Amino acid sequence: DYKVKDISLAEWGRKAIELAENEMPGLMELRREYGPSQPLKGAKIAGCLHMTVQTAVLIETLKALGAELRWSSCNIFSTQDNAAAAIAKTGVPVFAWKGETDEEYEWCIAQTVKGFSGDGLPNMILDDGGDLTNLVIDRYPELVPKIFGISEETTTGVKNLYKRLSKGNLPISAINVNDFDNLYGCRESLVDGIKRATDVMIAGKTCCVCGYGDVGKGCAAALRAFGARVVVTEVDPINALQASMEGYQVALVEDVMADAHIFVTTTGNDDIITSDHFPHMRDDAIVCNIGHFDTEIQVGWLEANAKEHVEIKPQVDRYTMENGRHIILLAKGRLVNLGCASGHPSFVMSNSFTNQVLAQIELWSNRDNGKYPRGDKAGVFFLPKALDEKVAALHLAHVGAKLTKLTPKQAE
Amino acid sequence: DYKVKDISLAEWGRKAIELAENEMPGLMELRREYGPSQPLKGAKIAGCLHMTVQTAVLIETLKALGAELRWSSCNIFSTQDNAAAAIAKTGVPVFAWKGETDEEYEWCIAQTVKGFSGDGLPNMILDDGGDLTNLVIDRYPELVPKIFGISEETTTGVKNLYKRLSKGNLPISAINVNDSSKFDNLYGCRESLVDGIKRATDVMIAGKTCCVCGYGDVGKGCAAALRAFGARVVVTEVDPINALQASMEGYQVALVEDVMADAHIFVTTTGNDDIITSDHFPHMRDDAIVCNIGHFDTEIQVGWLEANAKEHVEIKPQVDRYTMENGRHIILLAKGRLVNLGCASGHPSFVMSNSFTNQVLAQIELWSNRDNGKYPRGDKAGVFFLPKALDEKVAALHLAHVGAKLTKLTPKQAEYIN
Amino acid sequence: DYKVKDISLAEWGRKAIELAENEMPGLMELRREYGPSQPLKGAKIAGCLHMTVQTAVLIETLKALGAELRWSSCNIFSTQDNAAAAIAKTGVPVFAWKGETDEEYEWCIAQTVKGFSGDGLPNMILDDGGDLTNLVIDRYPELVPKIFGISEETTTGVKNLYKRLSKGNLPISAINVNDFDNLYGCRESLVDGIKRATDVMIAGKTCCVCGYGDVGKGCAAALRAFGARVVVTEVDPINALQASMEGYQVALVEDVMADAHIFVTTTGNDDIITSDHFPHMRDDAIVCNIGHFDTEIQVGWLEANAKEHVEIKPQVDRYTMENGRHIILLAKGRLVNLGCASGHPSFVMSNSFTNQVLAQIELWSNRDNGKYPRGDKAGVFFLPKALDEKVAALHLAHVGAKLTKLTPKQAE
Amino acid sequence: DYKVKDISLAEWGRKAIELAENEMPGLMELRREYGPSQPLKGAKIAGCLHMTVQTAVLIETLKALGAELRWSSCNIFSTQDNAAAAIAKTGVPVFAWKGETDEEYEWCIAQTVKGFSGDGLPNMILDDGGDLTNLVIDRYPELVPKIFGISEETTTGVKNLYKRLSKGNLPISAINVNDKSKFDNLYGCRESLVDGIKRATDVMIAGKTCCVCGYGDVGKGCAAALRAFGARVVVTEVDPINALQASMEGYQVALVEDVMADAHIFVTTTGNDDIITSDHFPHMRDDAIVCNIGHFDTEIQVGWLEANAKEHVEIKPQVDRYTMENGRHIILLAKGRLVNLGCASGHPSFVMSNSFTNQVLAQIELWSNRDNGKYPRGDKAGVFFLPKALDEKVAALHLAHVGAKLTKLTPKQAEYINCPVPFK
Ligand SMILES: NC(=O)c1ccc[n+]([C@@H]2O[C@H](COP(=O)([O-])OP(=O)(O)OC[C@H]3O[C@@H](n4cnc5c(N)ncnc54)[C@H](O)[C@@H]3O)[C@@H](O)[C@H]2O)c1
Ligand SMILES: NC(=O)c1ccc[n+]([C@@H]2O[C@H](COP(=O)([O-])OP(=O)(O)OC[C@H]3O[C@@H](n4cnc5c(N)ncnc54)[C@H](O)[C@@H]3O)[C@@H](O)[C@H]2O)c1
Ligand SMILES: NC(=O)c1ccc[n+]([C@@H]2O[C@H](COP(=O)([O-])OP(=O)(O)OC[C@H]3O[C@@H](n4cnc5c(N)ncnc54)[C@H](O)[C@@H]3O)[C@@H](O)[C@H]2O)c1
Ligand SMILES: NC(=O)c1ccc[n+]([C@@H]2O[C@H](COP(=O)([O-])OP(=O)(O)OC[C@H]3O[C@@H](n4cnc5c(N)ncnc54)[C@H](O)[C@@H]3O)[C@@H](O)[C@H]2O)c1
Ligand SMILES: Nc1ncnc2c1ncn2[C@@H]1O[C@H](CO)[C@@H](O)[C@H]1O
Ligand SMILES: Nc1ncnc2c1ncn2[C@@H]1O[C@H](CO)[C@@H](O)[C@H]1O
Ligand SMILES: Nc1ncnc2c1ncn2[C@@H]1O[C@H](CO)[C@@H](O)[C@H]1O
Ligand SMILES: Nc1ncnc2c1ncn2[C@@H]1O[C@H](CO)[C@@H](O)[C@H]1O
Repeated sequence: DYKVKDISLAEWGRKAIELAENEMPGLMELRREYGPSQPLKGAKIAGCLHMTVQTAVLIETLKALGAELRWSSCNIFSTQDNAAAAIAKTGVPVFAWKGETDEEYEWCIAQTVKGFSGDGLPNMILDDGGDLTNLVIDRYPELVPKIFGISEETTTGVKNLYKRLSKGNLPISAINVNDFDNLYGCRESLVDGIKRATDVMIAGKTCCVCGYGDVGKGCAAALRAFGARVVVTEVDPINALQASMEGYQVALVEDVMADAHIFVTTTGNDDIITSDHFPHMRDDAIVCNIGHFDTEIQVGWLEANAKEHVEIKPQVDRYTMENGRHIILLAKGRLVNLGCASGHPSFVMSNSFTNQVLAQIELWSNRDNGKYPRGDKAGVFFLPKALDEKVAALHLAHVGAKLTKLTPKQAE
Repeated sequence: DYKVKDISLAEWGRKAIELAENEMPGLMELRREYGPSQPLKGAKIAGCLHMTVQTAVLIETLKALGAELRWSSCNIFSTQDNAAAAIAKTGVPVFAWKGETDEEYEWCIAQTVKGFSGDGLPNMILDDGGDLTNLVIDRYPELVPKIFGISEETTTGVKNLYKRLSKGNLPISAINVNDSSKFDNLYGCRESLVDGIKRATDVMIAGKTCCVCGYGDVGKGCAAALRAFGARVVVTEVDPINALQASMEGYQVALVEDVMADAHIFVTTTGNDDIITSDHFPHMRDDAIVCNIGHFDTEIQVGWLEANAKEHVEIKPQVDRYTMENGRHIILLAKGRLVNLGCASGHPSFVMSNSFTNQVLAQIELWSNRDNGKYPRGDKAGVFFLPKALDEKVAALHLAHVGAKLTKLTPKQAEYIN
Repeated sequence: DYKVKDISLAEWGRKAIELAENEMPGLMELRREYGPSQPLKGAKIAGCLHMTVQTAVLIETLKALGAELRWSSCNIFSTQDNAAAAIAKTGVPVFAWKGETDEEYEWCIAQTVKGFSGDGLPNMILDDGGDLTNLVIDRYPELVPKIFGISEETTTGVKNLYKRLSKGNLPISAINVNDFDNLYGCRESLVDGIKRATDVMIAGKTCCVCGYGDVGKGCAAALRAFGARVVVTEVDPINALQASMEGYQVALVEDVMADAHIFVTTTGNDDIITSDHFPHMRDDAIVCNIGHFDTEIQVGWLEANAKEHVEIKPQVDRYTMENGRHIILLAKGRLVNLGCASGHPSFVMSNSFTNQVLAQIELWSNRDNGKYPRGDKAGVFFLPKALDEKVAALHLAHVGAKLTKLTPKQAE
Repeated sequence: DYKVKDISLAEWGRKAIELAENEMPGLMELRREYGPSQPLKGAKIAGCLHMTVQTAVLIETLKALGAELRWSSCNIFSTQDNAAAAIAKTGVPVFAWKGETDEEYEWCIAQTVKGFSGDGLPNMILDDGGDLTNLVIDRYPELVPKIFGISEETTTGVKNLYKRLSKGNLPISAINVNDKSKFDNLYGCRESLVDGIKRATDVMIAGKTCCVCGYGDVGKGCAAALRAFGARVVVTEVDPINALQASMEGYQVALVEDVMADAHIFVTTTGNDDIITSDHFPHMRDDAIVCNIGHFDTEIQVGWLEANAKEHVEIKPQVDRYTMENGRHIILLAKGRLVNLGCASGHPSFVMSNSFTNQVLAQIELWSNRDNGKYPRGDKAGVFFLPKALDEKVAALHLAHVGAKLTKLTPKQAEYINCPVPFK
């Protein structure tokens, strides 16, 4: 009752998972604190989130708290096969491998919304990006009354929730967990992706980072840390001013398309790098995306219009254009940190995932309350604000950070 | 109808103000856009904010939109005398000079609460730190019902608004301009902290160990500034979120006791009392530098220090050297008053343009909604943020200066971003 | 007449090499400029230097100029098997694979000092770290008078040359090529190696960087950029003062050994991380070396005293001590950038490799006029200072750097 | 026997000097170690070096070691009047004030070249820029045979010596102290560049575009300073090596004319003339700030700016605003003279301690070897560096102040580096 690339990678995955646990004290602490009470006993969680070593620790936290889970990846190139095998070996139903086709992707999510114990139906959703949420609401309406809550990981997913809400298409309440982890995360995993794919030198290069939210900020800091000159693009005046204040030129993509060695899309929006840009790119320009959906880059156009295509090695594709110059595309435009490397490290993921677990507890344990209503009163909510202090404190010992104590006088 | 140190500094103040104007396109654009409609005609603003070159651009912006003003500074050591004189010369009543006594300070704020046209009473408050807000509510109860609104500049001022509200002591509605700090507080301090320390002491930053107390936007800027020059910064915090942030930024997070013997420089940024104490001074290395950049000097136990030192020498104004029983020295900046304004010129005018543009839009907002119950007087009185569309407006006004070019969304892109 | 791991990796290695050529304008310009004149015709170069994609470009540059070459790697873990294969395929004798044993390592170097055309002997040495130099001098006395020069890449190798000279044991003249590129290289490749090995988060960590020469400076800057707190150790007061001026605490290994998450040795010296340190290290502390020799870390002691060992994957080993805690060792203490990632990237390797080619021309072409004496008068020399300018100039267009012209009046 | 602005600034001067002392352990330790033996007893030193608080500590170190000194500043706008006053009040002949005229500047130097005990003549030169060196050689040839050595502080002065030498015009031997430069220049400018700009103008660095011309140690420090505060720096260079370094550090390398219309701030650091010219001023954006941190003001064509501006306003001393014919303004700092010293206090004490400690060791070295020909007078004269091992000695003196703990090599480790228990 699983489908993965190679069950024999399980032993390697288990060792890697053991290393991540030691980097994920938030998750390990929730097991110690909540294990005895089993606050997720009864929960049947359909999960759609990149099947990584980090996610494996999230799954075993939810399981240790009593949940039953069925799992798939939310991207065709993000699964870490050793992690998926490590989880599959333990008997958790998981349907994930690195390098899925579109139809295999859709097949995998569908395996997670049936096959549980009892009537075989999920009662909880854990998503990021919003593919499992959209699949259930739009293609399993009979499931909709069965689901007590959604927890959502990422900006793109959160925007999908409000999109649905505004026009009466959200029948299940959600907890927004996405709302600087993604700044610090991309600060280390963007260049990891790029280097594993190309080994290219960052120092001395001109780079074009499109967008300057938390993800752009982190990407821009990462490249600049290594001696790249970063040019930023933005549609928002607030973020553009912040980029200038941080020492970056803010320009149009067209202003730099002929000089940039590297292009990185962070917008969460479509058609950022287009047919109007590719013909003008310098020889062997590197093109990649770190936004949730690959459509930030017109990959379709690029493949259809190149005179020649060579695969350097998986997720590194080199295209020869009519003009004779080359373009290097990473992970076919899919999120480059997970596509070409390992995504965000454990320590930062511990923050986000500790909230994921808390969001699942909060929705499950209030399923009959009208606190998170189903149907027409359904909304999008935040975790109670005291939990942000809870999560943060759980990570201080690991870094040796020692907190000062207010005196009675100071508190008041 | 004013009191400043020296009216002859007016011409120099005027030239500095003209340079500031060129660095404050937000304020200069408000004059262009709103001059015609005189939206503040009838407003009588009592202002209590550091009387600097930057504040003069603010005053003359409010004046150009039709307001009547009386002004004081919100700190005894923050006034720039040339800017105060330039304003006095124009006929705006201003009561401010660098180096006021506590009594002169209180006198100055009292001058802003009378002497207008008509009944002579203010109808609006623009405040920084809350001294004038407290003065009106606590000492002028007859005046309270004539004040249509407060705009507050700073974090501690905002903290004071909520504390008041929670005790049933806030009868006037306020707009929170500090949180409308992402900019003012971080970018501002990142440049003005070391400027203050340098003008005061000429000390090298590289090689030093610095203790930065607190890690909000103010502490983040300060720490970034000392770090950039090659200092090793140790951060202290009571809040786990902020402490994790500091550690993610490469800083050791520790107690003041952990570094008190090693730190060349101590900077308090908490907005709280008793950060650097009697428990700390006796253990500091020779010529350790102590300063504060939070709103009130009581972050440092200045009183205890002055009382317990064996000798005191004034190196130059706002730079004081204390010899302890140790035989060792401590250098104190601006008697613990905000060091950037006390020893240098505070935040540069570019970033002040952001906070002051907001300040003006807030006075406009509160003033024009006079008869609305949108900003209730009496029992329903609250703290409000500026309407959110204005944050984009303000940012946009500062982009041309920096040569920042915005991308235009296509119709399809615009549809699917809203 | 070669020995590599897998010849079928050649096609992949060739694509990698083609991408590197584009990032190495120095070497490609030498081919264009010196191709016609064949300045190395007759030279028979025994080469001992990390068999990487970058080195493959160097090998082909030397061959394009007329050299005959036989190659080995100067480290058991640094070879990139795709690069070794692509070179082997062309018919250049190379004896290198990732994961050599010591006997295999020695055998590989033996293969490069015999088997050329004519009498089968080399007449030129290209070295990285001194091993090939030491082999010829100490174990091949008959060969010594046949070698017309040595060029040496690295600090450790340069110190070995001056040591030999001072004892009268240098019978062959050398060009010191080592003498910032190591700073820029390590700043990008130290973290690349740590991350490919462990996927650990850098932000929030305490790191102990031993040594503050160009390598240490780059390592510290890398770790600091990702938000680590770096403590530096030094024996030289000049380097120690620089580290303080750059914002780093300078302390002893024993001052931080209990708290450091990562240890990085950069000294070029032995016994930096010892039996006096391992037992006090926190759980899952990461220990790695980026200096030329592994003996900076007491790996033999660690392995002999660990109560448990687990290979997480090749070149990542976790040791359980008697105290119950774990130590993570990267590449068995061998240079971590090369052993766990790909080493310095192409662009920066182009600087020193352009100089290697030039040193080799210089030595070879002046082999008879006594400019570089053999025997008693042998010395260590530098390239003429005007070549430093020429090499740098070849790399400016790639980064879009526009040089200002002095006016005639400014020149004087 | 002195000429300063205002002897009543002596009290302030002295307090500041005492604080500087605490920041200058190199000089303070040399006082302690060489005091008893009086190595400079007999030395008569003509000094020409910015008359700052830092220099005062240097002066008093030299006197504490037995020297007679006569001092002038090496720049018109760099004297700190409180420091000069404190020095004069001790009875050391000093001729220096902030804001000297050219004529007064030369007069000041002339006063240092006579008036000692005995025949009233100097036998040593401590220089910064080469002005005093050039006066003695070109204008006092009867004095050349009397001078036992020159110690030179700065890059420009060192260029001046090599230039002289190559034309047979160096008859006194010099110690190159500048090559110090790894420290003084980079770390010093990194803090003092922006200090000068801000004291002058209070301008925000964040968000600005800056043109930094040259990328030697000074340009590197100036670029790092501006970038730290969030400015975007464009670097200009004539040397491919430096240009590649700037590029590997994340800076665009371009021509002045590529960024002259966009730049808010211009900083010249080349040590060369005619960097910012009549070709640039007319295209500058409104209130562009132009300054120089290189030794001579002629990097910027100030003569031209002043003669061609339609309006001039002195904002305050050393801050001058010019209205061009196009109606736009240009803000010039310290009339193009070194901005860190001209508009602020120069490099801070701690870093000057390294440079000045070398200065003292250079004077001891030249003086104590005067009758043995190690440093030849006459046609055999040349430029030398300090003994190699003094570098480590100087650096080690400054480690305690910053709390840096040195690792001690074991005997086995010293064998391997092949060094004593000098290192590099
Ligand atoms: N790969 C990862 O590990 C990772 C991590 C977090 C988030 N994400 C995804 O990355 C994306 C960005 O996340 P975020 O939190 O920064 O979102 P964000 O919305 O805060 O940032 C996007 C920014 O892009 C700007 N933008 C939109 N269209 C643009 C265009 N036409 N040109 C230039 N700028 C444009 C917007 O103004 C906005 O400031 C989202 O899709 C999110 O789901 C990925
Ligand atoms: N000088 C200026 O130009 C300037 C500019 C902006 C704000 N301010 C003032 O600076 C102060 C701080 O502003 P902010 O926006 O950063 O406020 P903030 O509330 O966001 O930051 C203060 C931080 O200090 C911490 N803290 C509180 N007590 C502490 C203690 N005893 N020890 C260690 N940490 C402690 C809190 O956790 C908090 O993170 C306020 O007084 C504000 O008005 C001054
Ligand atoms: N892995 C790579 O890609 C790479 C690149 C260049 C150089 N290297 C090698 O790295 C090593 C360092 O190179 P470098 O150029 O920085 O040389 P370096 O000699 O300039 O730096 C070594 C530093 O370590 C210090 N040191 C020596 N022993 C010490 C000890 N016991 N404790 C603390 N500090 C000590 C020295 O004082 C010196 O400052 C050499 O072995 C060199 O060949 C490796
Ligand atoms: N103000 C101070 O405290 C201070 C401190 C140290 C040195 N200095 C002075 O600063 C100047 C520079 O010192 P440095 O040590 O950096 O010298 P340097 O010679 O090492 O650097 C100057 C750089 O400028 C470049 N350059 C020359 N002409 C150029 C031009 N036309 N356009 C662009 N680049 C050009 C050169 O290639 C060189 O790299 C000297 O005059 C020195 O004496 C001042
Ligand atoms: N290593 C990882 N494992 C699982 N999810 C990750 C990892 N790195 C990033 N992500 C998540 O992917 C989401 C975008 O799809 C981001 O919000 C981010 O949290
Ligand atoms: N130059 C300045 N002029 C006026 N107000 C300033 C200046 N610099 C800082 N401030 C304000 O002082 C407040 C703290 O009292 C901060 O909110 C900050 O905005
Ligand atoms: N990718 C690489 N290919 C070949 N040599 C490298 C590479 N990266 C680093 N090196 C060299 O290894 C030497 C240390 O033995 C360093 O001086 C460095 O130049
Ligand atoms: N505070 C200072 N006192 C004296 N000289 C200084 C000071 N700051 C910089 N300088 C020197 O000015 C010389 C250039 O004229 C530089 O070599 C620099 O060392």
